[PDB]
Amino acid sequence: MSQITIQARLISFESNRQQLWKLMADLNTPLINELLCQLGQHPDFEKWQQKGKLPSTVVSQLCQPLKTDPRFAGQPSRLYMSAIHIVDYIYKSWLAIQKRLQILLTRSSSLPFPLVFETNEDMVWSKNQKGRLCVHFNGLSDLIFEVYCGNRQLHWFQRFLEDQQTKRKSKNQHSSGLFTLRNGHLVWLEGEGKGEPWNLHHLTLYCCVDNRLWTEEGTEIVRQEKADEITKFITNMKSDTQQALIQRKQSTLTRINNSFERPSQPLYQGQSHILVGVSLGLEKPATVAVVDAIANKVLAYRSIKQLLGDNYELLNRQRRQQQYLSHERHKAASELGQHIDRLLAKAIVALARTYKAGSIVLPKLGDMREVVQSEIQAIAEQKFPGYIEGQQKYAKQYRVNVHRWSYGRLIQSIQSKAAQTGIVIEEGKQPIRGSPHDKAKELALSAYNLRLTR
RNA sequence: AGCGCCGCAAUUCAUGCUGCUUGCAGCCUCUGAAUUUUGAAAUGAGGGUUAGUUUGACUGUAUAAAUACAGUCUUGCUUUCUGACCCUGGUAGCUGCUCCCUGAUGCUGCUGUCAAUAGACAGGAUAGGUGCGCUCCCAGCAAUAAGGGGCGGAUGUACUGCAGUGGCUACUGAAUCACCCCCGAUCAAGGGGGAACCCUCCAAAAGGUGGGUUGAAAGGAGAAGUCAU
DNA sequence: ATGACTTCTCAACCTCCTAC
DNA sequence: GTAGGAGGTT
Repeated sequence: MSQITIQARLISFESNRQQLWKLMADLNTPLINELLCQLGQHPDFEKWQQKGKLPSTVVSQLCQPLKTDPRFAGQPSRLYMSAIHIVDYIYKSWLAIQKRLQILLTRSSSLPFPLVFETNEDMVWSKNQKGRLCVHFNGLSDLIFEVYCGNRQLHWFQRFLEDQQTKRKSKNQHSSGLFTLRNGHLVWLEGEGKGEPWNLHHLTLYCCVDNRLWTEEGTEIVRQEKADEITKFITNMKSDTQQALIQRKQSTLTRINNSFERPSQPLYQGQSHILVGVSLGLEKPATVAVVDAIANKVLAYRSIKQLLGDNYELLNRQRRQQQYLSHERHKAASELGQHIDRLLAKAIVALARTYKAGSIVLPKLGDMREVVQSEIQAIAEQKFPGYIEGQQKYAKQYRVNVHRWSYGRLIQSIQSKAAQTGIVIEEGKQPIRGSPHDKAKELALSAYNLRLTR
């Protein structure tokens, strides 16, 4: 639900970058391409066309002969792990797309393929003599890498180092299931210029981080969920490898109860009856209402001009840019609408926290096309009362001047920002032919009625 | 003139205002919602220029909670706007076509000085518009196997025109800056000096010691297909 | 060939081989 | 002999 990627840049002298480029681009990327092709020619793919699922063992079984091949001989085992993880994720995504929508598919790109680290223990964080946080992976451990990141992400790497030190200083009595780092990706940003490829492309890292583990009080929720899941797994499981796995899990239960020296923050105890609802239209991208769901009195309405206070110019800039790109496309992305959606999501979450709202509701994407069409028809009727030609011309001009808002990105941003504090995301039926504040209030009451029925 | 945007005034009000009657009454000082009008405040600028400031993390005190204060550490990632800065270009190579009239469509439009003019030299984004941009109009322009008229070269129904049009690449020039300069580093590291303002001490004053200011925001990433034209 | 949608994913303990 | 690095394995 809540998993935040953390950016960093790995910096070292020339020999390290040269070794990484000569070991990944020359070996690892062709290795991944070979796995892709060889599973493409696998006879079971047609069988995998019948049902959209993949065994977790066949990929490793196919990759095992290539490990001993002289072409792909020199590489750490964790990098083979990375290659098979990448091919498994890619083919699982392909199978999921094929199943939902119900053949060579090699990626065409100049940059080398990412290195994925599913095991968080692979990277070893160590403070440098100067004060930086050198990091090295499982394998190629003597090629260190200083991390560069902003002050807004330095605490994540500091807690990576702190968690590793607490694990090492406790004689491995702590568990890695509570580590705030889960997954890692090593790529290049394709720095523009001229020179050697290893000395030209900036090497960067993405660290998948679970925010629910940030606070000591929040770690308890993750601990309880993991304990319940693994207890269900072990009670369903009840064979040498199976016995080894069950003993590992039963040791993980004992290991997960150890205390971590983490900051403690009060959990967001939002009132279950104070709903906050978001309504999306075309004349105004979003309006917010706060209701009590017990006494039908609205605590606060909020227009988009208040959520974007001191930033409302950016909405007009986004609309102008969208019109310009539409005109250019008709004649033959600035990544600003995403920023606007994130601003709106943060403003709505801050509003809900300030008014002590325990649940945020926002409409589904399925009804959005009908909502846009109804809004266009309603505004055309409001402008031109009765004659069809006037409403049609006004609707055409209005749609040409201003386009839709790409609401799904806003939905994702709201969900991601609400998962940070712990506000329940809910859906509701968008009402038709009403004021945006009236629409938001009716959506909130409909959501409360649906929750009452459930 | 149609449409879209800012806020100027007015009206109805609250998501606002005080006392509570804590749910009803009045009001528009502030913050905002809906409608009409409107060209004195705002939106609005052609191409780029940063290891760019802040929006950070932790520990305590107060608000029972938003939040503020005090202390410690600090880092440079993907962005987003404002402000400031240089130019509206110079070289070489490769490469599509071809005319008189009539188009759809599309491009250009700043200021000053010589030349009627093409074309040169300066300034310089306040770049043709109602306050502001646009698939909208205001002018000029424009190429082609879009239509028509063909002419010469030319034996032929055969081919060319009747010096201009677009695209690509390498070397490349100015900013390589968030008060402004100097030096230095550009997979690494900053150092030095100076102007204005504010606070405190010394201090008759002038001045000197110590500190700060000289913009503000947001963050989930990887790979893939799908759809619409 | 170009902007949104979406479904996948976001491991964890254990064992063997060095070092002074 | 404990601490750290490389590899397994579902």
